[PDB]
Amino acid sequence: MLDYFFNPKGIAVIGASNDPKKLGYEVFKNLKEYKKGKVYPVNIKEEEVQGVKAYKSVKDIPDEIDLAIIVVPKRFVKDTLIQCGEKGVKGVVIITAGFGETGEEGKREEKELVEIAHKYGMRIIGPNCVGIMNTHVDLNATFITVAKKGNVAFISQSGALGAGIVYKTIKEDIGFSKFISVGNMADVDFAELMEYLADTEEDKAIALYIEGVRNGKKFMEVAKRVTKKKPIIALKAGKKIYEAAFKQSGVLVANTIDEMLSMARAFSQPLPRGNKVAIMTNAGGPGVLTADELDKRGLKLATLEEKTIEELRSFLPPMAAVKNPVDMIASARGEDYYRTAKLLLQDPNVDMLIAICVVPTFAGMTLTEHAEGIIRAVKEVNNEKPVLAMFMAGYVSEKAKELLEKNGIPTYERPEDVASAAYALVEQAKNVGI
Amino acid sequence: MLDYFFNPKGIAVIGASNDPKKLGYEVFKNLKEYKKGKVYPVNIKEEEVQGVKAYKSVKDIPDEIDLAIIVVPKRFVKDTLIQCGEKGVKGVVIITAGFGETGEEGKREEKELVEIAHKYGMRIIGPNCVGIMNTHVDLNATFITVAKKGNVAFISQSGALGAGIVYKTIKEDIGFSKFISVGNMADVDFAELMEYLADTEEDKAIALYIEGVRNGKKFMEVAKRVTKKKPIIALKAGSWKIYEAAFKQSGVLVANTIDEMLSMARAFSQPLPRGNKVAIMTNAGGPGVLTADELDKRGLKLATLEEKTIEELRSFLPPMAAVKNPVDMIASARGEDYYRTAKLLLQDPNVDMLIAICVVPTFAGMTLTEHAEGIIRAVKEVNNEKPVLAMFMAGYVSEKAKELLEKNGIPTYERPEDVASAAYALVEQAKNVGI
Repeated sequence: MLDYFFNPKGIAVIGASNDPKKLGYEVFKNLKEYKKGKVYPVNIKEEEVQGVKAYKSVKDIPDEIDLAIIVVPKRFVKDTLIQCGEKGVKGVVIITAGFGETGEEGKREEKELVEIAHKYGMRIIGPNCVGIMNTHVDLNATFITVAKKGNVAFISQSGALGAGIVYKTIKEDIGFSKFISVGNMADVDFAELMEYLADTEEDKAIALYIEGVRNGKKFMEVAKRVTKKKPIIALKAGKKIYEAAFKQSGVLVANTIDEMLSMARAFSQPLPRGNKVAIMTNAGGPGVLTADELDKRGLKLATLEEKTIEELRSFLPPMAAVKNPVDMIASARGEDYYRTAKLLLQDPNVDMLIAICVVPTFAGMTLTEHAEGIIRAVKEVNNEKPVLAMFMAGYVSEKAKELLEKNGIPTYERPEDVASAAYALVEQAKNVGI
Repeated sequence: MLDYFFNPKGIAVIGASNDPKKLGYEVFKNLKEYKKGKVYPVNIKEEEVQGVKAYKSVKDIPDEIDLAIIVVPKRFVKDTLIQCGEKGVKGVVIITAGFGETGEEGKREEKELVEIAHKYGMRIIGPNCVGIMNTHVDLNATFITVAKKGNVAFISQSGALGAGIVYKTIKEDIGFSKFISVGNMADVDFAELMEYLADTEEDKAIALYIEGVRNGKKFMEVAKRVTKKKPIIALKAGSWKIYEAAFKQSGVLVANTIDEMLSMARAFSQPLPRGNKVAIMTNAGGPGVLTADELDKRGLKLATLEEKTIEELRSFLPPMAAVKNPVDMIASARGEDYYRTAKLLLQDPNVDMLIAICVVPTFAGMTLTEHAEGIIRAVKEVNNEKPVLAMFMAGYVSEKAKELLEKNGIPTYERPEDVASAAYALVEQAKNVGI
């Protein structure tokens, strides 16, 4: 329905300037990288933006524009919008503020903007927003730094928090498939966006930061139906009607930014059947905290097969715990992670595997050895069981994490985080049936 | 007492090795950075270790030894301990495992080790420990990288968690004054450590990762006293119910996650608040509401500002700016705006604590550190002793601002829940000392 926003043919950036102080600049700079479609800048008093000829108006571009990014002064917004409708623009992202967020006067002008859009069948994003992203095709209709590639579709009403989180995720080596700053959310709301995402491929899940929805009703209707295809994690600021309601619709509820992100990242793995989890770790402490976290999430530990318990016993250190949680001694090597993962992934009583590793820097072991063990094991068994990882830590575990993430395994650095993902995985699963 | 552990004049590393695959190798390697005292490598078949003259036995060392690290194979730990005894060593860190964690037989050997120590007047940390650190004097008697410098003393009953947290803090740019892996904790325990740490000056707070104490009675009474001088934050893994209540009565603050433990502990770089009324200043609404929520469920309350202060805020801030309980300067907030607002909030008689929240802007030609500078400049001016906490976002974009704030004693967080935990720890400790 809105594929012209994320997969636009020809896009127009109304207000592109070569001034380092005006948003018009950056926004165009970032679209200087979208090759999947043609982009044209628009500036009233400049026939060259930043290495490319500029058009006086949106109605002069010799080619066709289905996407318009309005990023000029507020007073020119109304007219600008009218120009787009006339050129046959399909979707418009208004970056400019000074409307509904300022009061009734602003809201009225705002309402007038929508009414104009509707006449041309156009749809508006914003206004007073940061824009939209689509990492899949290098599409970054925003004035901030692009987020890394990813399979999570993030939507939030808070532009400031929206950038802070992109900044967060980047450094945390985790991205988004598409980014959406709705701003005042005058037209295209959560609902319509939710339905569009559902049938998309690159959007494995939907993370939302909500301050207040418009159609408290229509929203759930759309959520209850979308959860059947792909999960929705929502973070609600301000302070149960939303909560319980969210629950019944099948949307996962997050209480912190990290919960929203953790839970949403986990859908890079296949869905689980039961909540019987198997913990493998080279460190007791980390295992204890995790199990404890999983136990706060309502999950449980799988009871291994005697044959399983006896196998681990033969190659692991005598003091190693090979029962409920499998504690490999700190001496566990790549081979040890590989076998243990393989053996636990094969145990019919195990639904989910959580691989915990404090990356050792002694005894000749490499920084990626343990991750590699896991990855190889996942490849060999080659079934469809969710594998989640938690490598500590800091710079020491980054290479391990980067390797794991690259091989589709969501790896976390906090006990509470991997647990949240696990929780989110079991919950979603039973929203689909199994 | 217990000082020769963190400020030794002569260290003997028994088991120092040239083989990179052995723990003794990393321990001596790490101690090469320790110059506030001499470090001697003791190895049975080595003339030199890592370029340093080595001794066959700790007895042959001409100089005085007050600290030894035993990192040899299990079957030699006994005799090595006795040698340290004859040599006159004060404290011993036994890195080696194979004792009371392996069973009843290991326990008995363990007890004998302690018995030997008491005979020679020695104290033993461990065995089965990762070691100890004193970052203040570049002392890293461990087989892992040294944590960054800091004023939080961290005691962990889990060595693996200890290492993982050290790596965590390093990247997050937070450090520890001292680090103590107690491993089996046969001799020196939490209580004795808390007694010693109660009087140092570098340790502003004590963070604890507890699996369980031996003398719960001694622990609580020691904690009760120490918690009057400086705070103790415990993360208890797992009995568990009664433990939390016991911590509470002794003035011990409880953390339920690693991040909370760390966030709460390193907040004592600031003064204790005279009340629980906090002022929130921010350049982003979202981060502010989340932070307000987090503080609320934590029991903290938002202060009510004076009209005079509200009026001046309204004079230089944008039109759609919030100047009530939470002060929301707009996204256009510049360093100057942060400076003025912080000064004004810190001067309001109803503000007991100030939380500065800043999403770092990369537009309007502002710098990556001006807002922080503005915070810093204000605190330095009013010069009262109201605690100031910062929450900056984020990722790479906020790194320089954080480094600069931390460099001025302002704890800086990246999470609404983290700054709230810190805010909570400051008020609770004020309670304890009675304020």
